[PDB]
Amino acid sequence: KRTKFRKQFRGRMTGDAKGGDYVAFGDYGLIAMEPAWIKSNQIEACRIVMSRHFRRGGKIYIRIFPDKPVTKKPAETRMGKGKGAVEYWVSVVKPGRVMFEVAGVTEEQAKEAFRLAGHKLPIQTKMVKREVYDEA
Amino acid sequence: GKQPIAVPSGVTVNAQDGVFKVKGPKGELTVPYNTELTVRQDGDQLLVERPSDAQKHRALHGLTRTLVANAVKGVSDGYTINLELRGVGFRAKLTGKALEMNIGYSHPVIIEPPAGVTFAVPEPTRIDVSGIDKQLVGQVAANVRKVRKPDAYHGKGVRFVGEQIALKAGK
Amino acid sequence: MSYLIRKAAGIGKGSSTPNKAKVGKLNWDQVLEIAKTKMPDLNAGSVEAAANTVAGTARSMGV
Amino acid sequence: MELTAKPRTPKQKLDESMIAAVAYNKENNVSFALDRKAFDRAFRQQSTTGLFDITVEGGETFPALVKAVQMDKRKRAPIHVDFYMVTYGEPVEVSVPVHTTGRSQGEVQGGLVDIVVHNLQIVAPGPRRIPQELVVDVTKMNIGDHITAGDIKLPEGCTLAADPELTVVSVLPPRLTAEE
RNA sequence: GUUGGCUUAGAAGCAGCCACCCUUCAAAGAGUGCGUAAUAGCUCACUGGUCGAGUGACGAUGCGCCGAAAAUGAUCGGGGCU
RNA sequence: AGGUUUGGCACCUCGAUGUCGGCUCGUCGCAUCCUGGGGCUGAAGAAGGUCCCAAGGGUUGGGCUGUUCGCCCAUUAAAGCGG
Ligand SMILES: [Mg+2]
Ligand SMILES: [Mg+2]
Ligand SMILES: [Mg+2]
Ligand SMILES: [Mg+2]
Ligand SMILES: [Mg+2]
Ligand SMILES: [Mg+2]
Ligand SMILES: [Mg+2]
Ligand SMILES: [Mg+2]
Ligand SMILES: [Mg+2]
Ligand SMILES: [Mg+2]
Ligand SMILES: [Mg+2]
Ligand SMILES: [Mg+2]
Ligand SMILES: [Mg+2]
Ligand SMILES: [Mg+2]
Ligand SMILES: [Mg+2]
Ligand SMILES: [Mg+2]
Ligand SMILES: [Mg+2]
Repeated sequence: KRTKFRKQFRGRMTGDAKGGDYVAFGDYGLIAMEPAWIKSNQIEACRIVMSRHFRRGGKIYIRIFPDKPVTKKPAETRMGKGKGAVEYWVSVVKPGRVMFEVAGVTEEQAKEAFRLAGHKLPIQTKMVKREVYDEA
Repeated sequence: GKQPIAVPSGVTVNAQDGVFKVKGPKGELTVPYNTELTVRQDGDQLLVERPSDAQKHRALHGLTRTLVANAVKGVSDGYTINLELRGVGFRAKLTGKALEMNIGYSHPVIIEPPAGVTFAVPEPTRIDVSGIDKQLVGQVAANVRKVRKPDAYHGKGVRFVGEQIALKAGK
Repeated sequence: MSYLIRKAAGIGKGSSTPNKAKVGKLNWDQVLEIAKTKMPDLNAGSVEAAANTVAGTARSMGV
Repeated sequence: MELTAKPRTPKQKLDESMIAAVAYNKENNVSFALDRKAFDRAFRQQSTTGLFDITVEGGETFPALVKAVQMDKRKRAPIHVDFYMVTYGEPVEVSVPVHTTGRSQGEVQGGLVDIVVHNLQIVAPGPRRIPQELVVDVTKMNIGDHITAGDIKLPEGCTLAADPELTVVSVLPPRLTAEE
């Protein structure tokens, strides 16, 4: 979620997913197909959603995380400066990036627990399995 | 689908164009069938081939045979359905060929049967629909069924023979 | 069954969470005394097919 | 398993299912075009855990082990597939998955067996006999137990690639909470 | 075994948190849905029979379907187009 | 989604496009207040709830306030929402 001290501001641009893998930290994982921002909530609700459908088990891994601060109209117009320091925090994700990963649950077990968290997400997604093994 | 058609010795079918007719002991019944489809008598028992394996085809294959099959059992044994009245003091009579029904309705409801169909009420609460055409007989007994549809609570109304009905039991 | 087990084994309730907090176990003696009324009951071949039969349950009960 | 044509021409590839690749022993390397269909039907059976034979058009059979594979993001299918060679009994260290056989009595205790790391690099000797898997018995460990890399069985003198004390399998405790 | 143990006014496959072994067997989950205040009551999982040739499950893609309510009279420019 | 709110923006209009509310006169949309046809119900009947189809017609008089609104009185099948 919202983090400790920073640079405090940003603009915006979009490429393709750089540091997201295919797999990591578990059997099954979740992958975003569309460039977008994810907020402090969303993924926070996604954790809660997924975990609710589990035993509550601590087997869930979230590779994503909010860094980028966003802003908003104090009330209205253009009068004055750029403003809105805390409105919300976002985490940019690009396609192919892996978002969440789970541990030790079965096939349908994590299929449905990803599906529940599929909603609450501004983008379409697909879960996965491991073939490419890369650790270095 | 099922290809074979069992054909009794008293029925005649002439397949030409879009006109396929059967004549037998119960009278003539003529039901139009598809031209693009191939239907003709092979030996004694009837055979309806289909032109292709295409999706829109084979859809009228499973249709056509039973339609002819219905025409076969239509001009042979005919068709009948049994209707049952349930609920307090429900009853049916007969005036001419017409069914006189009285059920829980201020002004009694009656039905004039279309030709080829005939009503039978051998018992006061037992109604039988008799006829050749398997289509019309359906909507005939579905009309009789209209008058009172059995309620979700006491199941009062017109039903089919021994058909079983679930009950809500509100109070 | 365990009404004939808990009492004779000296247990008040049983295993609430048998995998985590353990209750206890017992001697092999409990197989015989429950096997007298279970001859016509338990479906088995004749003679000794009922030996390992009567109690497998204490092992699955958590006691 | 097999390939015929292997040109420098790029657009002859995706007209059929084929992956742009290479192979090298350091004595030489060369153009590659490999059928994708039977490849991921093959690699699936093998990975880095073992080598398979290659037959190029022109009657040349050189046995090789899969090394690194560059995957396309936004899709499943791979775009690259690097290959390496075999010189017995020296050849390069091989990544070995941790398969965790038997049910621990600590998973029965309300915990979960979790493998911190898989595909251990190790090495040696024969790349005929390569350790296509790694068997690790977990029945001994229960809760809080961290099995390290010095406890892992590797026959025929295969030296550990990483630190001996590095944690591979650790069973994680049951979910706990106290304060409101 | 059987209403597996815990808990509840009781909860016996099915409020529910823990677990999910054994016996018989051509074979039947301490069990999927319906049901009761609780077991009963009805099908599935699986076995055997009867009948014929395929049939069932995940994803990829082309083109479509629903999702698709705003104010004077409508329409792709129109006629009209499979 | 809509384009009725407060806004953003500054595009036509400062050699002038008269601003709130009422009264008069209408007409239109349907995201339907009533009435008409339906499905579900924790629908026995009666009386309702929710969703669906439906814009033909209809939708009261008063007290306080410039008010629109809103609150109250007495009613009603109903005392619709906007343009
Ligand atoms: Mg840009
Ligand atoms: Mg990197
Ligand atoms: Mg129950
Ligand atoms: Mg409750
Ligand atoms: Mg369970
Ligand atoms: Mg039963
Ligand atoms: Mg049966
Ligand atoms: Mg405006
Ligand atoms: Mg400007
Ligand atoms: Mg002027
Ligand atoms: Mg003027
Ligand atoms: Mg409407
Ligand atoms: Mg109504
Ligand atoms: Mg329903
Ligand atoms: Mg009513
Ligand atoms: Mg509504
Ligand atoms: Mg108006």
